[PDB]
Amino acid sequence: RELTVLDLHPGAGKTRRVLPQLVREAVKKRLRTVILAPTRVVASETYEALRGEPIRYMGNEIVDFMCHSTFTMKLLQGVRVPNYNLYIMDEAHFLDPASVAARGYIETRVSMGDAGAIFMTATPPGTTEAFPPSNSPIIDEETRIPDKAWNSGYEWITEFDGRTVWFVHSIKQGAEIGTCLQKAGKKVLYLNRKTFESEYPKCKSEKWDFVITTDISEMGANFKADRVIDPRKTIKPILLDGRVSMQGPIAITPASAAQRRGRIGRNPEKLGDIYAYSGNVSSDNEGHVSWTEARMLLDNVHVQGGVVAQLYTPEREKTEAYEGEFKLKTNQRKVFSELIRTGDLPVWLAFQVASANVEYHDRKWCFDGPNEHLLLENNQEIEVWTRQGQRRVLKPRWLDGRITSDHLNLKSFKEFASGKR
Repeated sequence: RELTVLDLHPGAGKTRRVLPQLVREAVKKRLRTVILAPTRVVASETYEALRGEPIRYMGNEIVDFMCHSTFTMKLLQGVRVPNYNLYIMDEAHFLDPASVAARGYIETRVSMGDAGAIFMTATPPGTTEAFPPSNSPIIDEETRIPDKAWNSGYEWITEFDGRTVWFVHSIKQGAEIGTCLQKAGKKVLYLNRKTFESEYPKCKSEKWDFVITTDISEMGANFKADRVIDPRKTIKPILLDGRVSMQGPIAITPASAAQRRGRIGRNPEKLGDIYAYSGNVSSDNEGHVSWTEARMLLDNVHVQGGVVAQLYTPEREKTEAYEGEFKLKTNQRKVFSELIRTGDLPVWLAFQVASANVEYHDRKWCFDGPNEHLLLENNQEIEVWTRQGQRRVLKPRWLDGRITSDHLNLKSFKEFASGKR
């Protein structure tokens, strides 16, 4: 029947209260259901909250449970996914192309009449509120926030008795800020897409003063913190002139701001929680590669009894691609899939390689581009050594700035260019 959007503000208990109720009534109604979590960690949390329920986390059960990206990857690979009666997407505002594509596929199943769906998020796609409601009042304090280490000033930061979550725009900025705080005698934990599963439980088991986080904490983290610091900055990949550039620091979206702020004001009985922020929010993200990558995915997903899925309705404005534009042949699509799935390449990059008819195992495109595509890190070229042991610098045929945007991406691309995966 329905695509229901339920806008539960942060702390409303989507996962702990609402979702278990929804799963109970889906089981009672004998609805074949999937629950889509944005991340593995959220998935694990959600599984706990749903103990006692007949859930298959990816005897007999009618309710499945997996990540957004697992879901659309299965669709990309042509491995059969059930004709679900009910799709529940948690954190349905997530902007990763895999989530955006999943949204579009699901609205297509609902529109075809195969299923109902529920999209759960504090900040629904199309809505624009940066100061949503909270369990407890939040003090919004517009202020001056350092973008680098400081020798003096900003005493409001260090003269504070409680726990602060500080959102930075990169691992590198987080390193410079956290060390400055450690120098000032503060106990600090660092959270990024890598270090999360080791350092996140330490938010509980350990005493701390500051958590320095990337946008990884934007969904996926219950802190018992007293303050959030948010300069509202991100670095985003932009498509222009047949290449992807990292641009920033630039303003985050209202949805991200709301989620950052939403880390606090979640205990009804505790009043002094503070949101310390600067800068404005922006919806002008049409240049973001994400929207194109979502189409590259959706153009390569078969829908039984249908045609190419369009993006979720309020997100269709974000791209001008015609449908089927990024459609690949069978073998090319196979290469595209694995370049993303196993190679860990960004979607846009995986698309250029595959559509050029390069085989998965053939990594010469990583070295034989034009001189203008020489990759640099700390202002220097990157010497690699291939499987045969070859003196080659990184210089890809297609330039995606994400290769060198941080050390995790570069290490991963170096391994790929070497023929490791």
